[PDB]
Amino acid sequence: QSEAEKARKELLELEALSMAVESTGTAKAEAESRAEAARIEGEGSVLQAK
Amino acid sequence: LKAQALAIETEAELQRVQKVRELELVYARAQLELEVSKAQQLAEVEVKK
Repeated sequence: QSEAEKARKELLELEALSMAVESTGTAKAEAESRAEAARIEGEGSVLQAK
Repeated sequence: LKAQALAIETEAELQRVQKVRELELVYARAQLELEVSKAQQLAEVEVKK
């Protein structure tokens, strides 16, 4: 079980990077889509006010 | 962007408010002139009678 845990430490190291990528991708996508839609609505509202 | 749009609609509002209040000031001045003319003529015929 000591050697099994020595390898399992490395697996748990790699799953950390996988979970980091899988969380930051969802966060970045859902943020940037709403930022782009807000930019479109603002640039529209300038012309609508004119 | 909100600042740009507020600047445009504020300028557009303020020009209309300026023109409306200017013509209203001219018309109120003319009404005042007619008002004091009527007041002094009726006062004059009251005094003379």
